[PDB]
Amino acid sequence: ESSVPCQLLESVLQELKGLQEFLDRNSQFAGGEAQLSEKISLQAIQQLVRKSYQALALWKLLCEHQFTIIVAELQKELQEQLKITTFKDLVIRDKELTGALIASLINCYIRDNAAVDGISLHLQDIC
Amino acid sequence: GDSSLYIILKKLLDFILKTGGGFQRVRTHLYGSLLYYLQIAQRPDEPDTLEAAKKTMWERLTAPEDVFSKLQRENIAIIESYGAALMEVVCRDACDGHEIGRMLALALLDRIVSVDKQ
Amino acid sequence: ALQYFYFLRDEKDSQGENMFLRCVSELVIESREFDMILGKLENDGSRKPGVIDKFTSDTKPIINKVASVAENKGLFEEAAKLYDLAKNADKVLELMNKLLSPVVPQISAPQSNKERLKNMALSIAERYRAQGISANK
Repeated sequence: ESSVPCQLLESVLQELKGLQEFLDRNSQFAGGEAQLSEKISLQAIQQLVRKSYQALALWKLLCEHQFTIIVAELQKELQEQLKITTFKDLVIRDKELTGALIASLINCYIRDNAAVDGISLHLQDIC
Repeated sequence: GDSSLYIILKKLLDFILKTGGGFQRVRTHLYGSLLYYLQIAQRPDEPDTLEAAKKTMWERLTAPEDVFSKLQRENIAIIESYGAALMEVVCRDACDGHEIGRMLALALLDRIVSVDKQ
Repeated sequence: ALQYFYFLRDEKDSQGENMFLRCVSELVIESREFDMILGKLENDGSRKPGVIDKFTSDTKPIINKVASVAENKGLFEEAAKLYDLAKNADKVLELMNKLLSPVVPQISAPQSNKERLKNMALSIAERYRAQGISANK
């Protein structure tokens, strides 16, 4: 099971969402040599905030249902690597495993309705 | 609440029954005000709303709302009295004069009509 | 009706195409068979396609048109339904808050535990809030 509870996941997701929107809105000011360095750093941070948003979003998804059963069945040799994965690891992603897992979430029945559409969108967009 | 409106509704009925007003023009105004009042009271709701209210009354399990039904009942009582008198006046009037005022009085008759249908 | 209107495209060319579109638009409006025609319920998983969607395309603009009209009439529920398809999440909740807000104030004896505006309220919250919620805090 996930280390953190659903309520907590929602909390973090909501908070980061607010930040994400904030930065997205006033991104023009921050981005666009000391000045350039500032630009790069801010760009990096904003990308980071969005990335965390994405990871949390996936977890929000997983919380909905039947995550545990798939996890047990799925995990193989790679499993040791998976279990010692930190949140930051997701923050600065380990793309291939998640893609496989997500595919299983969709292939199997677990994702319901709107959720499923979202992952397929996700795989398409960043996968 | 269109309680304040209620008083005007009463005045209107009074004038009509009296049939004072040389002008049908005046009575057309009375008819128009009455029409809006009747329409206003029952915002478009249909039998479903009435059934829900009855169930809630069901019986006062706790505190019910039966506000719109109560309002309709008060309107209908007022109207009844004044009613016989005024029905006579409204129909005769009808015909003539005012092919004009007519548009107003027939509409008033129809609204009234639902309520007090029965 | 949709199946028949669709034939109109069989005459390939503009004009006819618009005629088809207008006809469908006209069908949706005044028939008000939104669920059937436009779609329904997310459970995440976007829309479950309506018959027209199977045919596809201009569907978002029709929805806005229908939804605004719903607003004129005050056909709330239809508006909420339409906005969900529109995917104007913030708008949905706001209309929604209004609907639930009144009906709350009033007099008592109601609220069976299974269906209506309250129930509607429960649906949306469970539904949207967990997922990447776009609405205002």
